[PDB]
Amino acid sequence: EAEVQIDRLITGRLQSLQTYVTQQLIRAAEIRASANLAAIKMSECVLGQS
Amino acid sequence: IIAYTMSLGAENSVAYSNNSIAIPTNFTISVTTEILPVSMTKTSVDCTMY
Amino acid sequence: ICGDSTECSNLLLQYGSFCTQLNRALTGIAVEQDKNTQEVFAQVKQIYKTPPIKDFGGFNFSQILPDPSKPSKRSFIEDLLFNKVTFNGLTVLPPLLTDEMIAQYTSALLAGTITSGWTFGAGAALQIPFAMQMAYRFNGIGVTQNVLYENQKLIANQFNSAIGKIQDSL
Amino acid sequence: KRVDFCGKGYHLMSFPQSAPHGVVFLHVTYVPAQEKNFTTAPAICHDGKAHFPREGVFVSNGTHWFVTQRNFYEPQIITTDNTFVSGNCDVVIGIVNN
Ligand SMILES: *[C@@H]1O[C@H](CO)[C@@H](O[C@@H]2O[C@H](CO)[C@@H](O)[C@H](O)[C@H]2NC(C)=O)[C@H](O)[C@H]1NC(C)=O
Ligand SMILES: *[C@@H]1O[C@H](CO)[C@@H](O[C@@H]2O[C@H](CO)[C@@H](O)[C@H](O)[C@H]2NC(C)=O)[C@H](O)[C@H]1NC(C)=O
Ligand SMILES: *[C@@H]1O[C@H](CO)[C@@H](O[C@@H]2O[C@H](CO)[C@@H](O)[C@H](O)[C@H]2NC(C)=O)[C@H](O)[C@H]1NC(C)=O
Ligand SMILES: *[C@@H]1O[C@H](CO)[C@@H](O[C@@H]2O[C@H](CO)[C@@H](O)[C@H](O)[C@H]2NC(C)=O)[C@H](O)[C@H]1NC(C)=O
Ligand SMILES: *[C@@H]1O[C@H](CO)[C@@H](O[C@@H]2O[C@H](CO)[C@@H](O)[C@H](O)[C@H]2NC(C)=O)[C@H](O)[C@H]1NC(C)=O
Ligand SMILES: *[C@@H]1O[C@H](CO)[C@@H](O)[C@H](O)[C@H]1NC(C)=O
Repeated sequence: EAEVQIDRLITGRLQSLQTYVTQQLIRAAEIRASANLAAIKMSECVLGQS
Repeated sequence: IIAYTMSLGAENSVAYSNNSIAIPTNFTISVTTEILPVSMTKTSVDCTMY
Repeated sequence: ICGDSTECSNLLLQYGSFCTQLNRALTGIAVEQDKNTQEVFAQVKQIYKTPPIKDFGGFNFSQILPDPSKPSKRSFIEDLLFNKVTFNGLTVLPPLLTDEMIAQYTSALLAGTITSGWTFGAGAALQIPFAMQMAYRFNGIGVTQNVLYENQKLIANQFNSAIGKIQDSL
Repeated sequence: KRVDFCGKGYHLMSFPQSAPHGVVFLHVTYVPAQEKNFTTAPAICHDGKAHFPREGVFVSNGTHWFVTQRNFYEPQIITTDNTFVSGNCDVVIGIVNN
């Protein structure tokens, strides 16, 4: 039954890790959108009059 | 194999004054590329068969 | 997951390649971050510097240009911004571009736009006295350039007061 | 007109081409070259009045003064038809007699 308990721990921690990764992916998408906006702003307002 | 410190680029000090300007006298025309994905392969996966 | 245990590792073996798949995404994220910073800041080909003597028609950029006194060579406003803001198998990797390099990019951009104008974003930087750059920038938004030359002192004082006010507010 | 949106330089036109799962643009841009050095001045006094250029900028090669378009060297004599007047030459910082 030690392997059964280990199995419980393993699946729980797997779920937690996968959730963490998915949240990271969503947040990365948000940050990338913001960075693209920043690059556009800095190429259109700093390097020339808008 | 060598390891070094990244070089941000060249180093020039533009000759600023208060009564001097620079005006171009010739031009060139450049053709450049830009590649953008617009689509990816449509794929279907059955539940029961898989 | 296993915390340095053998039997746990053997049990985890029969789950297939979950961990390769997981760790393949974090790498994409990190590469994405480095690309983000590079494409935001590395907009210039060269690195410009400002002349020692600074007579920009009365405008005063001392609060914005970097201060050689501090080791980081960051300007006063950047210093305020930096001051204000606040394992178990996890690792934090350092960013590729150190803060000093980022400051150097910002200084290059700002010196170029002070001296050249917009011309350094298209071809090679062309110097232009700062007053008759603001004249072009008024001419851009409709107001004739006569206004700037006839109200230079007031405009400069207003700009300096605004920059001091933003300094205090921050 | 927005800077660096398509092509690094001053935009002229673009051409599309297809690619297996995307598009490829060929941007045609104009880039200046072969700079030079000149002496400038924001306005010109004349009979007390202060002339400014309609479109262009004042330059000098050392002995004479000219008005040119900004993005391409092409000197022209300064006439009353390419300049306009506003006030007298007593408040501008940098007028030059001509
Ligand atoms: C502007 O640049 C062009 C391109 O370099 C110059 O044209 C060249 O002139 C040389 C000298 O006669 C030729 O050997 C090249 O073959 C020309 N290039 C092309 C693409 O034809 C042109 O002379 C320059 N303009 C001025 C006023 O100097
Ligand atoms: C630009 O503004 C700064 C203010 O930040 C001026 O620096 C002050 O200069 C006076 C005398 O020159 C000193 O008494 C102050 O202590 C300085 N302030 C600081 C915060 O150092 C600077 O002089 C201005 N530039 C010019 C050309 O006058
Ligand atoms: C500045 O440009 C002017 C305009 O061309 C030059 O004046 C002419 O110079 C040529 C050179 O042989 C003479 O043949 C002309 O007679 C001059 N014009 C007049 C109205 O006399 C002048 O030489 C140039 N100076 C410099 C230092 O470049
Ligand atoms: C451009 O900068 C020079 C830098 O010297 C200015 O020359 C000074 O002009 C004032 C008044 O005209 C004199 O009192 C100084 O003695 C001059 N400096 C020197 C070293 O002699 C010039 O006035 C500036 N011109 C413009 C249009 O900004
Ligand atoms: C432009 O010309 C005017 C008049 O021709 C000059 O104004 C005179 O300058 C002298 C010398 O400074 C003064 O003594 C006179 O009082 C000024 N006024 C008059 C009505 O003569 C002016 O100095 C010239 N500009 C330059 C830069 O020399
Ligand atoms: C203008 O003159 C300065 C000083 O002599 C020089 O450094 C600069 O390179 C010159 N401009 C050009 C375009 O060569």
